[PDB]
Amino acid sequence: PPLPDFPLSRRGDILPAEAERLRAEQPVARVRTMTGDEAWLVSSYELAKQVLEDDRFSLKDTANPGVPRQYALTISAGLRNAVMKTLSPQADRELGGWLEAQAHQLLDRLIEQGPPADLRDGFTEPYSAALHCRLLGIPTDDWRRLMSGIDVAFITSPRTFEGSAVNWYKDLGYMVDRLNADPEPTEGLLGRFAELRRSPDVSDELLATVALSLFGAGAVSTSAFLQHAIIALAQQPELADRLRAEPAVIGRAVDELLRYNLSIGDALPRIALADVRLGEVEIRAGELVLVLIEGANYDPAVFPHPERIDFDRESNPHLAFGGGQHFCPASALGRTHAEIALTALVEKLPALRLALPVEQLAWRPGFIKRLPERLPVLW
Amino acid sequence: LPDFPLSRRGDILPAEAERLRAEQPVARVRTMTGDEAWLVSSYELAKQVLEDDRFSLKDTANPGVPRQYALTAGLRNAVMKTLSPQADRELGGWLEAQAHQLLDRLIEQGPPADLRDGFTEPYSAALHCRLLGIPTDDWRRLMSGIDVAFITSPRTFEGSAVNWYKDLGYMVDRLNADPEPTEGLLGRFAELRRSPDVSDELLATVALSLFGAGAVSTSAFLQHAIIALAQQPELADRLRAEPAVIGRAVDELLRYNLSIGDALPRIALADVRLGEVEIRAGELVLVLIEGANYDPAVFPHPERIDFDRESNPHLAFGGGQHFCPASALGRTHAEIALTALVEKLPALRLALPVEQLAWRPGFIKRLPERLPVLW
Ligand code: HEM
Ligand code: HEM
Ligand SMILES: Nc1ncnc2[nH]cnc12
Ligand SMILES: Nc1ncnc2[nH]cnc12
Repeated sequence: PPLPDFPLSRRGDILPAEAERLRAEQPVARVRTMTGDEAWLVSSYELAKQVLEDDRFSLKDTANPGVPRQYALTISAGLRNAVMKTLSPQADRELGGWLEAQAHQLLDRLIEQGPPADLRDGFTEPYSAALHCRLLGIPTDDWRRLMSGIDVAFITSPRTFEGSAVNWYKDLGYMVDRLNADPEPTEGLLGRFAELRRSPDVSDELLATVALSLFGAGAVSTSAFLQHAIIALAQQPELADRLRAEPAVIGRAVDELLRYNLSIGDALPRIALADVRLGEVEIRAGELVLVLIEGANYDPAVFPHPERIDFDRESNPHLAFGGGQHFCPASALGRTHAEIALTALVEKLPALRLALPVEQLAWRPGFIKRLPERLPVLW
Repeated sequence: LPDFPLSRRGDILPAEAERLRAEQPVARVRTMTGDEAWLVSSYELAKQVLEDDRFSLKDTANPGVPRQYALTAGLRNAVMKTLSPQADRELGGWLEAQAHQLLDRLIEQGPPADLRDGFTEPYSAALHCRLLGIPTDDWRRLMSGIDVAFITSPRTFEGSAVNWYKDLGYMVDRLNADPEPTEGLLGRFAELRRSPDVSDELLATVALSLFGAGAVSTSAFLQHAIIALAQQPELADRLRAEPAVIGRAVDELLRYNLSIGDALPRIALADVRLGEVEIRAGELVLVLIEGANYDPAVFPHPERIDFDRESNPHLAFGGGQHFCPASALGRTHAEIALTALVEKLPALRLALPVEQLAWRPGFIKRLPERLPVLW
């Protein structure tokens, strides 16, 4: 038979039809990823939340040689604490007001130049960069170069491409350099890392690998989610009116946008460490399982009228940060990051709308996120 | 009815235009507005429309004529003296300076880099800022308005006018700066209104639509030039071995380039027999440059970049009355860029398979969204 292809659609302003048809007809389906390998696409909420919590489905092993891949790869010590005190909003008391300031300078720059403007280049991208620069404790001077490296880092490619490794070691280098500076870094994950290799009980390259992969994962995540948040806010201006009128609903509203957003454009991958029956399908050890977040978060068995943005849902047990052992360790930084972004957004640009019909946004191909290459708006 | 636009993928000639030219060099097509149009796709018939004044360009912007996409005095002296090769004695060395900083910046950081944001875009803005005598300070804002100005839409869209009047406003400001502008088309403009024998609106209009057309035409072309050099390294080796062949190369590259994503529009004023087709007065005629510049009747083995062609009378700069008044600048801008490129990054190559470059939709030009290269 002909197998379904994965990924589904770079267009992210409606749920792809295919996601719905899969979850309905075959919530576990053998699909053909872009590398040519075959994997199992889990597209319903019950079975998705199962794979994320069942630890016989491993993440680490997706990086092993010769296991099947959805796309080619592009890349222990008590460091955990340094990470987790970096990822608590309660370990940077100043974070919230600073981000509020960041978001307002960016927006005031745009207001002074006047509409239209690209909200990716002029807002989501410098903003997502500034937060992660603070998280690492590096200056926001090279944010364009840094976000540019992300443009290569999270390319999704059928085969391995040179330049992914050159790009890796290029920014690996930049990180190692911020870390070994002559006024040695205090402040930030890097500041926490310097203190760490002075204590008496880990390589600089390993240290930089963490700061990099962290700066990469969160910037690309929060900038993509923020653009999808914004497109929602422009297409459905009633939602902005809701926030201007009722500032307190910002968190629940971000919570729904998280569920509704189509910024994730790969699936969450796992390798089966043992035969498991999942649904009506015997999955064999060593096969690949791809957890399709939008399939789960649009599942009508758990969320009524999933196609409709709704801030007043009784219950919202969505999977936008994943589940299980590998849940996002920055869920709240993400959440905080977006709430402040958007509260500022609706105060400053209350007339916010797209500069042209939605159908004519350019959706980026070949990337880990679905995102519009430019986000032109009016206000 | 066949459909126009042809393809957003600009790394080969769209197989369709080859079928069109071979079978119907003047075929009726369906534009994205849903209007109907005559697509002229062979060299001889393309040249015919471009030199037959009865095929009008101005009347393409007329109300309620058919459209391929939504619309978005003593001045001749000021313009042509700004676009003339021998009118900025230092322009050449300054461009090479720009080219060299931009490339040196990228060598400092290391590969990979994006030659669009990092090279073609600033370079093209730098040239046109100087052309207008304004600082390059806000080139990103300037270039970002190009991103909206030259969108190709089925219907009109609120945001082409706001974007126009936003950037019109910027040019008026530069013009009316209290340290009045000396130098540049703008410095040529202040002088024009202190003469004894034309409004501030129209004056910024000209300066804007010039910065518009030139920066977008030259940045998109340049990136196609680069893609060519990266994919066919032997061509770089040639420009290093024989630097003087840069002129011929920019000419072949111009013939070969696919940056132009629309066709050139005209409105027939009277009925004309063009080819075997009777075009009625008031119908729309779209000249497809890529069809003509790849016509094998005129260019032997058109698919193959050739720096050593005996003759190369291409139409990359148009033809006829409306031939690009800046061909020479264009050529100079491209020659300097590419000389600097093969000397600075001699290993220049794409970071990833060409088939994966993201080609921009819905724009007057075909361009990669990013142009990642290694060296
Ligand atoms: C709104 C933005 C965000 C979204 C939508 C998001 C969502 C996710 C999801 C779904 C995963 C995949 C884990 C899995 O395979 O189950 C993940 C993991 C991860 N992301 Fe996020 N995240 C966001 C914010 C951030 C931020 C701000 C950072 C960086 C500081 C970050 C760091 C990480 C890390 C380190 C992991 C790996 C977790 C593990 O393997 O244990 N992300 N995030
Ligand atoms: C990369 C180089 C360039 C290319 C490929 C190019 C090519 C063309 C083409 C094909 C046309 C259309 C002619 C027609 O409709 O018949 C044109 C005209 C024009 N372009 Fe370019 N050009 C380039 C650079 C420039 C520059 C640097 C400027 C000026 C700043 C410029 C300004 C214009 C103007 C004003 C026209 C209209 C001519 C008229 O209506 O009389 N372009 N160009
Ligand atoms: N590879 C990935 N896929 C989806 N969401 C992510 N968030 C962080 N990394 C991710
Ligand atoms: N609208 C346009 N179409 C094609 N080539 C151009 N060069 C400058 N403007 C152009």
